[PDB]
Amino acid sequence: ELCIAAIHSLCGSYLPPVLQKFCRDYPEVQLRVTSLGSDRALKVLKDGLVDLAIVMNNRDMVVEVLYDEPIELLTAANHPLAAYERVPWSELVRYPQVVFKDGYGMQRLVQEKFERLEATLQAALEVNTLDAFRGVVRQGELIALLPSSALVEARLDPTLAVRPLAGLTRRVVMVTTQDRLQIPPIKHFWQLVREN
Amino acid sequence: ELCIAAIHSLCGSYLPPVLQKFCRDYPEVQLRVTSLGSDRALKVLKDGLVDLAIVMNNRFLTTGRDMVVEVLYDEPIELLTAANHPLAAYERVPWSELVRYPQVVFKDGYGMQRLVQEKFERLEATLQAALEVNTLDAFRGVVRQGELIALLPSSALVEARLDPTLAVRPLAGLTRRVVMVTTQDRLQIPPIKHFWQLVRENIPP
Repeated sequence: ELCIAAIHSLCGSYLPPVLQKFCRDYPEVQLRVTSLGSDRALKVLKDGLVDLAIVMNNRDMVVEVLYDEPIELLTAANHPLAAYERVPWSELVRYPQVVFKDGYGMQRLVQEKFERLEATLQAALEVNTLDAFRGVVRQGELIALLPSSALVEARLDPTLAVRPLAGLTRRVVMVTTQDRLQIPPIKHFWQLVREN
Repeated sequence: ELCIAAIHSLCGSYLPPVLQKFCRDYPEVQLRVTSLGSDRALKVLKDGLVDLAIVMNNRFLTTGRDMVVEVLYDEPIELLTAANHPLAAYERVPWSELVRYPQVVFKDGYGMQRLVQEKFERLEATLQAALEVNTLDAFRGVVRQGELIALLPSSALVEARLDPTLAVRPLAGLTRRVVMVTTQDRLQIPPIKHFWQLVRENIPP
């Protein structure tokens, strides 16, 4: 049993290649990949429930930075804001959003941005999965701010539109303990992740 | 003010239209919808953290004192594979072949996990559970890699059917019953009653 906590974006963006390479190299180790908010991801690591966590930065501990990536806008196709090539902040600020629930970094990222802007954040509706995000935004009322790697399926959905912003960025990091890296399959997954 | 728990299939199937009618009818109400495995969805209902839950039937829902229970739909279990998976060749996949391939599965606390483990026990075939996962996005992401196949409820395959990199097939059945559950005290509260009403009159279709 190799147990992993990971940001929702990773199992439909870059992780599956790593999962496959690992299983090839350790055939008898069952993988467990639990998609979680960063904050919960660190709890369950501390509790010994996972061996490794891939989380954001709003939140003997070995950390490695993996990448940065912009935040973009998700929209119903033919939402007014889909008219822009790049969506200006003054327009975006006007429209109600779907948001992540508490314990997700992106949530604390979107709050922080709107605090600095001094524009009121209109949080119609809270969700906890990327599917829910797409399902809601499809319905045409609400828009969502989401990291680029979360929007892979979104870009190919003709019901939806994805747009860069006129920047707002997040960093994704990998996190474990030192004693854990003395375990070769864990170490191997750690190096696999960065290897590719 | 209104907190919903729901199995993953709902927010990519029948629930987003209900959310939309609900926010327009009660605009000052903050809606939270948390996608969860059935066990946790019920824990959080019992504990007052959500106001109602849509869950996979566990066969005991009416044993609770204050319970009201609405059956929404029954549905088949179907197979998910990569487009170019050998099993994609069939129109209706037979169990005798399907049993021979390593699977992605749900982890602990999902009704779908037991449904699948028990079936395999009952078939005297051994489940090869190479990977556990907890969302439909992960199921799709992993299955596009062409090693693993997945047993999923029909309504959990909406986006998979529109993805040319994936194949969805019926089996040659396994079914599940999705139900909505709350306590009778909560249905005295107007927005919970309204949400209850919207679901019963729209989630089935």
